[PDB]
Amino acid sequence: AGKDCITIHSATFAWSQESPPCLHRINLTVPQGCLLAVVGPVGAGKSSLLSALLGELSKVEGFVSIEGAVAYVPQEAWVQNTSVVENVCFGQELDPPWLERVLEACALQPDVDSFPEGIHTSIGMNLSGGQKQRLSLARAVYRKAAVYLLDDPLAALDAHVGQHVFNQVIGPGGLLQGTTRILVTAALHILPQADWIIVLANGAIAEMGSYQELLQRKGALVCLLDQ
Repeated sequence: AGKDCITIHSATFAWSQESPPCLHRINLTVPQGCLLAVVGPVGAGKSSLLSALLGELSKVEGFVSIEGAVAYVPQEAWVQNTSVVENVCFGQELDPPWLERVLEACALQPDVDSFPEGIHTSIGMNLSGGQKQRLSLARAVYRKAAVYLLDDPLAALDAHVGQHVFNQVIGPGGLLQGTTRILVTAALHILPQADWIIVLANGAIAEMGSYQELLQRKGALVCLLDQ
């Protein structure tokens, strides 16, 4: 097995110390460099799991350790009023070859070609929801982080663009192939591509295994697939 990257240790989280826990005694370590899929019904706490890893919740009990720099792509993206390149860079030092690669892998090169000033076009110009979401992911990919928390960033994108983005940045061999990716995803076509799958039920872990492990076993993942 691979290096321990993220360790979650007897960890219970809530929105405030006084609020009842929203995440119940998480006990899980994510190996380094793996694509882990977080899945479950709506309200199962998948979103809050990423927020807990960002330190945004009050930890009632337990310990959390993450190895390396952490990038985050929210579910609802939003861009600062700026040129395209300075949204992807976001204070990162500009690398024209690497920036082109990222905008490519995030399926943004047609669109920036379309713009009047290209990558220097201020937004400024109105952007679709898919464009903001891909620009958001590009910003995290550009950071060259070691851990990526992805809160279903490719949900609203249309299938081929969503395929384009997932294949090129998130999946096997993508731009983030050496990184540890925690991917919350309502979409279940990518699950054969993940190394590990985590299933959540009411803020707790119900199942964990590979795709066909959790398929042979007809339980929480298979119940969710037929839903």
